[PDB]
Amino acid sequence: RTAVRAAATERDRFYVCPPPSGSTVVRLEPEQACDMLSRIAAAWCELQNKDRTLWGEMSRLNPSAVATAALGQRVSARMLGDVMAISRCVEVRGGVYVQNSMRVPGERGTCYSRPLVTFEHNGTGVIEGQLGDDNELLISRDLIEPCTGNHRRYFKLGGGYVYYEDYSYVRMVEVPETISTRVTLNL
Amino acid sequence: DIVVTQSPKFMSTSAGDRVSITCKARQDVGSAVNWYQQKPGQSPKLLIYRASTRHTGVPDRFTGSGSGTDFTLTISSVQSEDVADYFCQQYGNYDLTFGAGTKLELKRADAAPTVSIFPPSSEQLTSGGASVVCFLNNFYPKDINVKWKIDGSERQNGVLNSWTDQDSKDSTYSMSSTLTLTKDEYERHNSYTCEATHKTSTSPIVKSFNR
Amino acid sequence: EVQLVESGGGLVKPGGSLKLSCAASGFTFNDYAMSWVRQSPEKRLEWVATISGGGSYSYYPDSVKGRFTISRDNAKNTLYLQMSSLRSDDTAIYYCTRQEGDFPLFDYWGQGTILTVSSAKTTPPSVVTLGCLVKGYFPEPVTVTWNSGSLSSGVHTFPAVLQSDLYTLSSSVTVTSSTWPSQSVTCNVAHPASSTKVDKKIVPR
Repeated sequence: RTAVRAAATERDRFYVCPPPSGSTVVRLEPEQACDMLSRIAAAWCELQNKDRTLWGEMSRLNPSAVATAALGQRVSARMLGDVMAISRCVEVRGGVYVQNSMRVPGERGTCYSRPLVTFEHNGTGVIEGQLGDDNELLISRDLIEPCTGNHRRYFKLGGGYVYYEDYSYVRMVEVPETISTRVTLNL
Repeated sequence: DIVVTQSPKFMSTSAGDRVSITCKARQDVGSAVNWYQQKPGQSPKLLIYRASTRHTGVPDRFTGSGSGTDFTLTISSVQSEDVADYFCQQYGNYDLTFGAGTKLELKRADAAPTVSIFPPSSEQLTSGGASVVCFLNNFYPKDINVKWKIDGSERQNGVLNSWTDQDSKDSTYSMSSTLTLTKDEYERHNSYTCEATHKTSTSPIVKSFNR
Repeated sequence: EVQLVESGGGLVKPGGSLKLSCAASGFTFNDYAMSWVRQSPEKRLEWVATISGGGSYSYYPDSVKGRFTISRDNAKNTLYLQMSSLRSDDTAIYYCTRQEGDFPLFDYWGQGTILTVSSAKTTPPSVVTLGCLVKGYFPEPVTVTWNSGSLSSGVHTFPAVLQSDLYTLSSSVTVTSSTWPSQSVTCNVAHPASSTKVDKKIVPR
């Protein structure tokens, strides 16, 4: 299926991320030392301090996702020993089309892991990438696998989602059922 | 690996009748299972894919089913040719795997084995050893228990049985049996007998010979 | 018709090497991914190797990985299999196979490989019901008939059995009690791997 569903998002923008050279270099804010609202500060601060250790662990195997959250901004990060290196992930406008087939063209028997995308712009000209985690766009089409039977997947395509079946497009979808660990507080 | 368990090995039915077979994949495959046929002497042949949907050629008594872990072939009304070996594979995962296989069997209609014994051949002794042949042609079911006797003394040491495939004309099993022993071991005994023990008989059906 | 011939097999010493091959006709070759599937001395059909339609990719069970190399050559529609560190339990029939989009679909003819010992040659001691005892021979296969085809009915040629280290098969054939020996009857054995050929008239003592 040489066919290509065009896409748009909203304020889940498509970004592309360049590898950061060590232009900028950072670390994390380490544990900070710490009359009914006295007691709330000291727990919160200790929580932040304990939760620090977690952020540490996660920074070592997925730093991009740490820095994106810490700076509320899509960024590509990677470690240089015990320190990080960052760049802004550039945004994408222009049409973002999602090839309908996940079959690999010549190598009839092998497949792609995640849907191929054609998109323009990003300094500049056409690019033949493929759909990364959560609207990363990857410049490279080399997430491959061999074609299973019963391949059903749901990829985050911009604002929405996109269902694929038997390594081939189906529709768009909104994944209706959210699950949450969010703990709201009745006020 | 997605181990796929095809119980059972044997499966015995009758003419024009209902049959089915079970394959249990160890993880979910959903719709993505396959069943092949292997009629005796030929290669495999694709029957049903994605579970339960036929290949361009297969008669419509054949019907697969199910999904997830529990897949089952079924054949509506059996014929002659439908006797074969029956194999399931899955294709949710490399590494690719097949079931152990399941053997079919008609039912028409039992019968008694025509048991004849044979001597070591003239020239066979001259080369230097002796082999006694006992055939058991045209019997049903497959299950049978041949036991040798050298001057009324039982022997299970040094015996090679070989069951035939079920006949295509009549559906009866046969089997052969070979008591290989030395020349000098043969010389030093006299009455050699092969003793069947089939369902068909009350008593062990027997043939023997002297010298 | 989509058809499918393969070759390469025979006897090989353990640790040996062997290249199989497979002539593909009646379909547009590179459109499909090709495969290699092996039936044990009985059942099991182990999946051996699967290469992609173009050439670029191929995939293996850990069992055979390193040892075996799948390749194809689309100039003249031929698929190969290169075995090395060839090992005793690789002894199996090898069916070449065409896959549809995800799995094997037209299985090939069959092509037997064996391992280790030596081509000892048959013997048939010769043996109402009569017979023919073919013994002490290696490797598979051998060919019995009676009177050069002729005897359609009566025949019950048994499967082979491996002895200590040599095969042995048996063949029964039954007839009207009068007609033998009035026309004496011949058992036509052939072991092609030792170039042996033995038509054996069955005599009374």
